[PDB]
Amino acid sequence: FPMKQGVLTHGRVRLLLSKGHSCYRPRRTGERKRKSVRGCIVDANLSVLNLVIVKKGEKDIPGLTDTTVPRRLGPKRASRIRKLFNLSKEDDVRQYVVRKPLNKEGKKPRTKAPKIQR
Amino acid sequence: GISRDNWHKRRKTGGKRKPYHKKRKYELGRPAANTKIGPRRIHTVRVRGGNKKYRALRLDVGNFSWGSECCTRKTRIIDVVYNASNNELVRTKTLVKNCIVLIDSTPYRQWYESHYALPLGRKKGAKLTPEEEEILNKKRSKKIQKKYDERKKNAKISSLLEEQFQQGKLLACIASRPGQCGRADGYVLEGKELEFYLRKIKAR
RNA sequence: GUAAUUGGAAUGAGUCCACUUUAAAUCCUUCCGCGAGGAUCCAUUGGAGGGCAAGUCUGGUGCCAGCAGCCGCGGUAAUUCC
RNA sequence: UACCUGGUUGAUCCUGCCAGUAGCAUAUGCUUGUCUCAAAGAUUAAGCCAUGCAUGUCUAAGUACGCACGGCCGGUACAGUGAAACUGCGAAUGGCUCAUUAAAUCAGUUAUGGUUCCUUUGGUCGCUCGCCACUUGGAUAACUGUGGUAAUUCUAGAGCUAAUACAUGCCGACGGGCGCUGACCCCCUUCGCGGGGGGGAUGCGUGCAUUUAUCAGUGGUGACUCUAGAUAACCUCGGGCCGAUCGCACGCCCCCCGUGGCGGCGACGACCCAUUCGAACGUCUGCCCUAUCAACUUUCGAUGGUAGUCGCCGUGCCUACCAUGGUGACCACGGGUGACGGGGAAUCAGGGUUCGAUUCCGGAGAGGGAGCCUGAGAAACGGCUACCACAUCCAAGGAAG
Repeated sequence: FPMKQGVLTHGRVRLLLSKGHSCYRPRRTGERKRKSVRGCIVDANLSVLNLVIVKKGEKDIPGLTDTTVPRRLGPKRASRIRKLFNLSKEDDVRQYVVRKPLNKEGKKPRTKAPKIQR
Repeated sequence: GISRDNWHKRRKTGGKRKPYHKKRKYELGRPAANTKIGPRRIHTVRVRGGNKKYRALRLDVGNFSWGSECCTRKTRIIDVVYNASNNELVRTKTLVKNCIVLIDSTPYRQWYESHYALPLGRKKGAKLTPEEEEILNKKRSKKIQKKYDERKKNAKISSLLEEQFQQGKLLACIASRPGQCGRADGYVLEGKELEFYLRKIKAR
């Protein structure tokens, strides 16, 4: 049973959960359900805890802070591509949309670009 | 889950009637709003038809009317002074429909003086020199002085009514339904209706 | 009606190809092929004293066994049982 | 077909019941070749359920950057097919059941001289004078990569990416006009007077719907506190509207001018009015047996009055304060029902008697009660939550009925 922000009581309790809290995916609209979830205080009673770096210091740990994974889907709406490339005004956004290569071995090497919104 | 239907009432002769259906959804639960005086807390409840009524937890001002001069303004609500239904709802300052409320008099004063150019709210004198001295003389023109001397037939106030213009706090009667519309509107007492509510509140 | 001999441009129940039917099928209809003399290709359920249409035929039992909605029938010749 | 026959006696005439007689509807017994229709776990158990299922959904038109397919038709936003996911709409219908319920359900009734109600259908959507508008902002799913448990349609973290999701917000119409105010009009009678009007120097308010108050009296109903009008104002931050939406054929003016302006059929929307489908709650009249059920209701709402609280609205519907009432031998009240109501069904001189769980309509309930979410519509059960009853898996920690 996963953890939950705001329970503040170590161990496992049961919560009545609607759409939008956490830890619960509702199956029809308005369906609430009572489920058991774990507190936000950590103990030695976990099977795995999830852990996120906010700052890099000393050196390169192998497999974790190296070999940069490329961001393969860039912007789609016509406002964050204007916020990314710092286009001042009317600089033909259709020219500057990120075009991804597609690399099947049985086909000729395609490239593919999204649509544009707004 | 409190119902408001008739099938749980005893019948006219005095017979118990055994219920034939469960309590439905179209006799809806009824928590009261208990509107009192403070800063603006309004809640919304969706009702049948998808509509909304604004139940008003905590109200500050009102939209009280005057009728005889046709002067309706906002005004802040001083206090709750009388209630015909329950006497317990005036020790806790609860705003219901027909409760006798207490409002101040500063928009009515700055209307009445700005329309007739007479003093109003002043009984002793020697204090109105900074702003209330100029408002009625103003160095008007001639025909303006002609059309404002002829309003000296309707500028009377009944003696019970200008008394509460002096000490600042008019007593008004709410006509809106707060907790049901979200506003606390109404009208100011005057005349035989004021004298009726004067004799009630004093004699308590 | 005994009792037949027969047979005849008689036929189905059944058996079984082909269409039709239907979403696809099966039925029903349509039509090859076979298919009737104890046509053994077999009609049953109840009754037979009265009410109430039909036996005082024969054997068996002897107030027993049983029948009979009701009256009643049976004790050694029962139109009423088996 | 308005119909009778046998049995008390030694015989008779009667009363009286028993038996016979004919339907139809349940069950069974023996029997059963053909063919058209066809009832069918209602009565007792509204007992209990293994397993499988019975509610999902894409157009030309909300959102594809899945290589999963396509001619990647050539160096560019997308020739389209498209899985998935978000979004929207349905799941409140249909189906089954007859346990409850006796005035309850139910049935009938109500010229320029001036340049409550999603939907559907029909309306209305430049009526408002107020440094992005050639398009504003943020987040998330499918996806990718790491996982946790014995387990379930369980899900966590990390990184992307969209809208008709969730918000923010303007130009235009826009030239103005009305109402209230208001530094200059003299020409009126300035005679010392009292002056009679038009103009503006100023600053507010202006539509639709909501809330409240007042005045007057477009079109209607035996009937309105109706509709429409006018004034004074309000306008809830879980904030009322006044298109930051998607296809299709493309054109017209191109004179500011080869970069701009103007246009047709739609599709989704959208406060309100009407309509449609209803729903809700009232009026009048109508029901089986029972007195070995004659007084009942009223602390605890019983009948009414006043003021309100909530409710979609009327109402003791609920509360506060009052009045002491309402009902009854014309059967109240209590109890029973092997009571779901009706359209109907068997019977048949007329008059009646009996049946109606059962395909049509209405109602009620989804093991028994109770409470809610979402939605236009549910107190929903092939939706949730809790107790009671029964029952499922387990690695014993928990999961799902």
